Amino acid sequence: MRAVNWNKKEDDFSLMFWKQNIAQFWTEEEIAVSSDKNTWVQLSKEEQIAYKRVLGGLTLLDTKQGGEGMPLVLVHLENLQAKSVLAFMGAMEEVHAKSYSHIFTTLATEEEIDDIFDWVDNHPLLEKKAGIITSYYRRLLKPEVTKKELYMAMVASVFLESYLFYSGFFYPLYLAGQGKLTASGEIINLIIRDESIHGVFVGILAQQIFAELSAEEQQEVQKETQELLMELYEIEMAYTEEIYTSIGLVEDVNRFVRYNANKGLMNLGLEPKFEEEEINPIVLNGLRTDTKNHDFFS
Amino acid sequence: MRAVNWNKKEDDFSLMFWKQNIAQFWTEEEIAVSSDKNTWVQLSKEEQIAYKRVLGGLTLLDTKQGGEGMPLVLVHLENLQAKSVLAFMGAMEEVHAKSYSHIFTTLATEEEIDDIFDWVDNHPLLEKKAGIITSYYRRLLKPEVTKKELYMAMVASVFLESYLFYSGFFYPLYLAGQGKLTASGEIINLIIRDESIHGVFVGILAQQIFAELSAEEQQEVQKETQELLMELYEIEMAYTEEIYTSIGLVEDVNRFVRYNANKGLMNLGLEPKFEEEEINPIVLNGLRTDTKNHDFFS
Amino acid sequence: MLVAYDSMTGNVKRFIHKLNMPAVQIDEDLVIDEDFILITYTTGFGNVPERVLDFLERNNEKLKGVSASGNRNWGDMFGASADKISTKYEVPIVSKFELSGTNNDVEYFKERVREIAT
Amino acid sequence: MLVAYDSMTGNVKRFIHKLNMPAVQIDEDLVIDEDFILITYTTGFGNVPERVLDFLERNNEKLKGVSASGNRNWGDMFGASADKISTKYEVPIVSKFELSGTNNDVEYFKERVREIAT
Ligand SMILES: Cc1cc2c(cc1C)N(C[C@H](O)[C@H](O)[C@H](O)COP(=O)(O)O)c1[nH]c(=O)[nH]c(=O)c1N2
Ligand SMILES: Cc1cc2c(cc1C)N(C[C@H](O)[C@H](O)[C@H](O)COP(=O)(O)O)c1[nH]c(=O)[nH]c(=O)c1N2
Ligand SMILES: [Mn+2]
Ligand SMILES: [Mn+2]
Ligand SMILES: [Mn+2]
Ligand SMILES: [Mn+2]
Repeated sequence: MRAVNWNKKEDDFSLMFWKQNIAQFWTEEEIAVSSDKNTWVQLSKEEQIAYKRVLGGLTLLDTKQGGEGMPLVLVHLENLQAKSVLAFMGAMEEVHAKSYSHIFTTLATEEEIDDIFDWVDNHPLLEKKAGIITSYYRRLLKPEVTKKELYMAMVASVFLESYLFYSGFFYPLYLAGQGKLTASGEIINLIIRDESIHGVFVGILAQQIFAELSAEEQQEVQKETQELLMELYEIEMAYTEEIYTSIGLVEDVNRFVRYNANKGLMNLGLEPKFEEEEINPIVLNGLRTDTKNHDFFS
Repeated sequence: MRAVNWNKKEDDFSLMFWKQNIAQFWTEEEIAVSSDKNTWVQLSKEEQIAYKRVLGGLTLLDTKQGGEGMPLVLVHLENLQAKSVLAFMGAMEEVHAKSYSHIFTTLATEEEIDDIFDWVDNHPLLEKKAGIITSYYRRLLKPEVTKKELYMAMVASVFLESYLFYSGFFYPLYLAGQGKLTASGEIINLIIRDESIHGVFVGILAQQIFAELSAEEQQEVQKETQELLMELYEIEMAYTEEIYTSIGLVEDVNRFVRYNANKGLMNLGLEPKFEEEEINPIVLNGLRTDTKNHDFFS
Repeated sequence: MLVAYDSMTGNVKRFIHKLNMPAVQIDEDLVIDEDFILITYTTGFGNVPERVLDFLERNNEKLKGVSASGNRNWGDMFGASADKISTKYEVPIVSKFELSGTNNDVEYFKERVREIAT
Repeated sequence: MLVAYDSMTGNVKRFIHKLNMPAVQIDEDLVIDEDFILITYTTGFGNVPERVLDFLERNNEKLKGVSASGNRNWGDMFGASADKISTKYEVPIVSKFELSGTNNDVEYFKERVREIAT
């Protein structure tokens, strides 16, 4: 049986991504969020509910990625250096999920927090959204998977990392770009920094497997990738309708969803499918934070 | 579907172990090992071969724990906070495995390192040892596992964390306790610090599952746990015979193996099975290093 | 003589049952008003568990000695909860032992306490 | 005018093929002896890839401008490889664009270079 040997490179990418992972290492204790309550009490009730709901939804997605997505993909990889990178990325998904609880502790009481998590667990739309993604992961719970099954699981993972998070990321960035809940916004930006390199890395791995598929299987996964993209898009539009109608931001979020769907496609080496529009300028302001340049190695 | 909620504790232990994990976070770039070559050239040829062979064997075991052991156990856990801890422990297994390559780069040439890894891959004894452990993990590659299958996989994991590593850990500690290869010894001590809390944590989880088994299943896993312990012991004795005969340390290592087997049993809440002897005093000196008190949070 | 102790994963609890001495597990409210020996486990980086620290704030006038369970894997932090309590309250370290202790640990402890109780 | 570029995961390479301009991927040995525009990707924390840095040590006398591909997820580090090259060698930033660029990015680039080439 093979042991991992980092003195002979198995690919051209894993070492650079291993090092970047660790340079980006962070934990929620590094960002105090208590100063956010001064601006949190300035938000209307409808604004507060939307914010708690999107964080609950993000917590669910990170839970599934750390507890199902990364471990079931990595266990079937033969490249031991790439396997190592995914194990660390899976650990950081748990840091992300925990960091949302750090935000909640400040903004809501014990009973408010339980209610939000009850809502997440029983929401039919989140169940369907998460269930579609994890059905690609659960296929891998067997001793032997085909390259086609592994490819589609990586596509599912990139679509989560690069696309499905962003209907939720939109609102903390929108508020932070206006100077509201800026400490929480710093944590969201640290999360986004990680997910940006997660999606690139899994996209690289998917493209290597794609080249090993037969001509007929490439045609099959291409069609299935396009159907999955559009199936998830239909769900995101229903989700943004439910979350953002009360605060008048549905069209803004949908634009941001299509914008990130195009990035997720490009991570897989595929051409964009939605019309090119520029990022919302307030969201763009929320992505500027001094915390994002912190290197662990310094 | 459930999202992880750290504001309501799922057990009495996961939060403390989550925090301890992170406080113990380290990476190989923190310890330069180049000063070790001054004492490495003082070792005989038989001593150098033994050292390279035990490190290759340790690299194999950490590879399997990070790429199979932690991910397949954690995917079947329902406790989402405990799942989080195991994901991080699995990431640290990859840091461990990589750290052995950092040692090799200093002590051996490119061709020497390839030869050692060829030896590891094709060694029938390592294959059988690793194959016994991972056969408990591979049972979990299916959608539904029983509590008995999950318990035996945790037993296998504790036996690896607390017992099977130590026929390999013995020799770096023995040399470092004599002032030889002390920088490498620092890394081995950081690894041991992690494995000590890994074995405790998985042992706690196993004991919780044990209490949920029926009376008949408790009797079954008790017998199977004892047979596995002794089966692994037979293999360790053949392994220490092969590795340490040339340098006259077979009896010393076997004592150290039984000493740690007793600790692994106690981690599972079971009574020791080997006679109580005190630790080798030179190994004990090798376990004293100023690097082990480093807290990430400070 | 009374033994007060704390245990998180059961090792100290098992050591206690080998002693055949009067012993009581500590909680936040507990008040001992007679001489006692404390056995604690070691947590963190050679640290005293917080419940033991809180208990000692109220009960240190009757503390006559301390033992610690630990794991020699921790190097110089082995059983270091005993060192911190010993220097803080100027009481002797009775002994240090690993996990649930060996039979020699038990007999060494009982000999140490008979020595102290004079 | 010649375009020199580097690409790790193909985004800059795809941008290049939209330009319909003479273009060449850089390597360690490459020597350009005519005016060129550099397009680099952004790595690390707003950093220039090392191969681009090495290439510029030998070829900066003919460098007339730089564009960078990046991702606006990086905040103020978006396309910051261009800023570092621009200040290091006193050449203009032609443009910054995301991944493989939009059609507006292409036309903005071609307009910027026609502007520079005078
Ligand atoms: C998180 C954590 C941290 C430490 C430990 C364990 C754990 C889980 N233990 C070992 C511990 O003291 C030993 O297992 C005791 O036997 C625990 O006793 P109970 O089983 O709780 O009575 C430990 N032991 C030691 O000698 N020095 C130390 O610094 C530590 N640190
Ligand atoms: C490790 C790592 C680090 C960074 C990036 C990516 C990766 C993988 N990228 C994004 C990158 O520049 C973008 O995806 C480019 O399009 C890459 O171009 P090629 O596809 O290599 O031509 C990036 N982008 C940016 O604008 N600022 C940055 O600091 C970084 N840092
Ligand atoms: Mn995440
Ligand atoms: Mn991710
Ligand atoms: Mn390990
Ligand atoms: Mn371990």
